[PDB]
Amino acid sequence: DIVITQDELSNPVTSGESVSISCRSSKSLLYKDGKTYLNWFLQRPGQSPQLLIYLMSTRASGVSDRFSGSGSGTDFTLEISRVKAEDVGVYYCQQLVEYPYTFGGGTKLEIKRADAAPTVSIFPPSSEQLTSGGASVVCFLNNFYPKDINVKWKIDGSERQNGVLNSWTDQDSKDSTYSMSSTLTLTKDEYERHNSYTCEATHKTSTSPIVKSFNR
Amino acid sequence: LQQSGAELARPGASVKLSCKALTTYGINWVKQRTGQGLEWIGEIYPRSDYTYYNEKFKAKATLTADKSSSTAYMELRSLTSEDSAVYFCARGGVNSYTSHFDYWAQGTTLTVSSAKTTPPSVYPLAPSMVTLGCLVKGYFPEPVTVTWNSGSLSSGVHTFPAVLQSDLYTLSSSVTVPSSTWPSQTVTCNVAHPASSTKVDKKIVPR
Repeated sequence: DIVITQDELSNPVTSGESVSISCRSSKSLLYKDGKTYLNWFLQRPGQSPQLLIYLMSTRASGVSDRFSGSGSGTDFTLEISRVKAEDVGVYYCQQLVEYPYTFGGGTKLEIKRADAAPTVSIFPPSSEQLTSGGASVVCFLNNFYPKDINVKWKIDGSERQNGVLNSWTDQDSKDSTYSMSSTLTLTKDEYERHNSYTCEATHKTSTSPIVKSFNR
Repeated sequence: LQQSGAELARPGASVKLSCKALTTYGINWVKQRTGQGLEWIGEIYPRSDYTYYNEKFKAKATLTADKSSSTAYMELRSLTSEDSAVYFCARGGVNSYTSHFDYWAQGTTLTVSSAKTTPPSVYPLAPSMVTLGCLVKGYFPEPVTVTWNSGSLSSGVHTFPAVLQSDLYTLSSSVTVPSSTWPSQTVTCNVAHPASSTKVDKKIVPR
């Protein structure tokens, strides 16, 4: 099987600069018809891959003329002119010269933008959830940049790590920000034994942690 | 290309996925595990009844096509936890004469598990801009689809990847609207869970 190897980018990349994504093969992708059987795709979160380039250098219908393919034999580049916020996602190369067809491992692209403080919102357990013996305290940390962020929970002033689950988005293709959910899940029994619930975000945009709280 | 809906299957069972579009072009099937890359399963060119398999999938996958309904099928047999993935179909080209892998369907989420289907519990998250949300807890399997006001509220939405805790998934979705517009202009989350044939709408009202 032909092995395909991609290199990572020096992330984050700078808007308006050219970006080169590297793809290398363990065997020549040149076929006897004089064409080189290499494709390039972009995959966005929750979506299928989109074809950018086929046969090493042909741009697909509907793709920005900022995207071009180059290379020869075992060494290939996807060239992005004037990189834009909408170019964030994961770029794949693929060989089709020999069975089985094989893909590279993907190259994620992230873009630098202006620093942006998170919008922090805390929500106590709903009346509805408390009836089933569960108590989830939800905190959103939305539209921040850079992605570096630390979230802490406090119950009556003491830090709580057990029962915390975090989830976050990839960089937004429109505003170039990140967002995160932090959920502290307690039993109703433990929730009703404490009063103060705090979610605290440490981000470079504020000297002090950004804190939202409520009292049961 | 359009694919069939999400599937739950037992270990050892078979499933048959569909891909609706085949006179000139072929159909490729591709596997992707959550947070991992792409693996080619096989191709069929229904015009010439030609199929070719990745040797890795030879004993796992059978590709067929109904030319009349321009539908391609992939049957996966002897299912295991390692077959849990998103499966895509994409168009297959002809040498230098066409594009290749140029139209991909949305994918089908296949989960292989002994665990029972469980619909989501949807809980409202209420307090110049206001943030609301919905907590989607205790469902199995993936996926869920979350919209706000049946898709008419799409700016200012964040829907987070699910996490798996004690064999059940949980995710949350937030929406941010101008403060003067809530509760005067209603905000409702809609949570569709294909595997349980269930959709739940929760209107967000002040606590």
